[PDB]
Amino acid sequence: SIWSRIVNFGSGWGFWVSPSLFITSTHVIPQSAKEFFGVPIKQIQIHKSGEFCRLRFPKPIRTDVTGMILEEGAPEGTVATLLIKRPTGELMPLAARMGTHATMKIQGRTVGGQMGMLLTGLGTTPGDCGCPYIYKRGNDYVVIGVHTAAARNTVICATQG
Amino acid sequence: APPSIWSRIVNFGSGWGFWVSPSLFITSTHVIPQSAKEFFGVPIKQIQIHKSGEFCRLRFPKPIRTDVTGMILEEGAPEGTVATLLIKRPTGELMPLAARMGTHATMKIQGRTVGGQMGMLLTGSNAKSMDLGTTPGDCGCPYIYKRGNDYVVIGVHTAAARGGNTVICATQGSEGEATLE
Repeated sequence: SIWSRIVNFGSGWGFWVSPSLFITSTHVIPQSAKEFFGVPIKQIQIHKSGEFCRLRFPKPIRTDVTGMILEEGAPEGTVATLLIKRPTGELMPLAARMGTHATMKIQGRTVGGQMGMLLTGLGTTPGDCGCPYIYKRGNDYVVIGVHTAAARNTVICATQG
Repeated sequence: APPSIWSRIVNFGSGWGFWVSPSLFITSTHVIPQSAKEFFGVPIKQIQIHKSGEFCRLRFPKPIRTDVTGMILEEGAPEGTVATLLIKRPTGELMPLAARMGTHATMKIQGRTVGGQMGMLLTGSNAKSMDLGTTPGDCGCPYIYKRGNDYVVIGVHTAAARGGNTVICATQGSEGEATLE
């Protein structure tokens, strides 16, 4: 049911944080779309902070979901989960130890986010960007960013500005 | 894992099992339909039923699933190997759960002697707190890893701790009540 918040989007995926708030990685946005989820793009408040993209819709879209806590990365050392969906239908949760917060240049673009190391040492692939990183803090799920890059165990979670 | 692996996992009794080859099916002993007269259309007395504790292997006298190629079956994996537990749920989900395979040992579970290999799920900090682990109904799903170009199946899901990441993979040759055929 957390999985139902992860939806194919452009060349990756994105995640419904609340009925009106959808997050994704900026580089996967389909650049020739006129609307997202049936809403003309110019009616959506689309904020890009490097590779972290927030789409705020003018009316609720996913009214079946509750609003989830969204934070800017996690404490260093947190074992988060990257919730990968694949176009075969698989739901592949991967633990990742979160590390340093930084602003980097990746393929010439500025990317604010947090590094992680997958605990598989079973990894990420083209098509996976925009999938969410989450962790559990007490009784609360916390979403901390979106998948943006990985070494060909290092992954990069883009985080809000 | 490729779809040709997933299609080998089918419901069986109160859990699941896995077609290793067209004639060879593995599952967890405790999920098997009790008092069944046939499996997959074959009378029980015509099947070679091997049990090693909670690992159960059914060998059929002719090919059943002629669409599958034969896969290497080994008795667990080396300690430290990262495998995938391929979970299917009755709600339709396909959930590959990464697991680091640990020590081979023999457990006593619900009064039964259950040999196998302990594993640690690598899906989150605490798989159970996050609903990213295993649950009743998941037994018999396979643990599989890739060694070079070859997939290797190492056993079947049999048990897991009520919290945290520990899972138990029952293996061929493991300790427990045994039958040769």
